[PDB]
Amino acid sequence: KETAAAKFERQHMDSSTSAASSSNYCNQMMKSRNLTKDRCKPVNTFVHESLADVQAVCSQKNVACKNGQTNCYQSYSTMSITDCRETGSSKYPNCAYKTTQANKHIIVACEGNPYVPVHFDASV
Ligand SMILES: Nc1ncnc2c1ncn2[C@@H]1O[C@H](COP(=O)(O)OP(=O)(O)O[C@H]2C[C@H](n3ccc(=O)[nH]c3=O)O[C@@H]2CO)[C@@H](O)[C@H]1O
Repeated sequence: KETAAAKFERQHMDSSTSAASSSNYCNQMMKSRNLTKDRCKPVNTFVHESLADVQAVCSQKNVACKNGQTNCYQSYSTMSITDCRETGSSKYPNCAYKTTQANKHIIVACEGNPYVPVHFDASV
């Protein structure tokens, strides 16, 4: 089916905007991208920069992955991001999220050939 690269774009990419859309961006975005279908995805990050800018991060600052792997990279520049965190009040299937806009360095895990992002590890 959909490649790991493809999944990363659907789960974390959103160039169409510049900042945290609205207070209900995560509620909408999380639902639109299919991350609340089988269970309220607890935490998810959408990045607002060109696909090219994000792909570029795979050749930037090599840093250790949270899982101990060495295939993670941190962006030299900060990027516009929107963090989506599940509210406690949240209730499957009515997954609810808090929306937080920030400008930070992202850390992603890359794999394959081409060497592209397949996992969002962290923002710092
Ligand atoms: N070093 C590495 N560590 C982990 N996985 C690695 C890897 N290198 C490659 N892979 C591969 O990527 C696939 C997709 O990764 P995930 O299933 O974690 O999907 P998300 O990033 O959407 O889901 C993750 C990231 C997201 N998250 C976490 C923190 C945050 O700031 N933002 C955010 O979006 O929350 C979820 C849990 O933390 C894996 O199956 C694996 O094969």
